[PDB]
Amino acid sequence: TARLLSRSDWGARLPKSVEHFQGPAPYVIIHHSYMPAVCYSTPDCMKSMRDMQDFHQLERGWNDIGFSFGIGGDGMIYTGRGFNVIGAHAPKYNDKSVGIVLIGDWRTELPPKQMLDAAKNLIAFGVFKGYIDPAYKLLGHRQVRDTECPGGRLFAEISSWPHFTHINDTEG
Ligand code: NA
Ligand SMILES: [Zn+2]
Repeated sequence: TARLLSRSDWGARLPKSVEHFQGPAPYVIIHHSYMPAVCYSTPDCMKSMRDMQDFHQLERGWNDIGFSFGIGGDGMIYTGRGFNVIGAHAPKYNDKSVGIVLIGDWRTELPPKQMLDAAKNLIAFGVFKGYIDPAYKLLGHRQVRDTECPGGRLFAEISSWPHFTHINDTEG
């Protein structure tokens, strides 16, 4: 069922400015939104994308929604900054990652399968198109900053995905 929806599809405001990075992204960073909560209908998930964009641009002074892509509980994928655009989601990785937010609070609940499938399909499509390195490393936000994101339950889930790794597997 899953589709990639454009920025115009969810009624996004324009970015203030767009900065690019070059070549395939060597990292994929997974997030949860926490608030907004899980969205089951496409109207609610489009509103949730606008709510995050509004928080980021109009409360935090950012150029755009900080994420590359969002995933709704409708099983749809929502274009954020998109591929090869510098994000504002993961310090030290914003110019070398795809930042994917699974809308909701995933501290204790597992996202519904359609969200997990959509995230994996987005990554697979990014590798197919050459936007994501075929040897990408998969991380949760909590591995690169002092945060709970993407929630303990979703963290345990992504720990079972292909390409998951720990930064401290390499010494030095
Ligand atoms: Na920004
Ligand atoms: Zn995060």
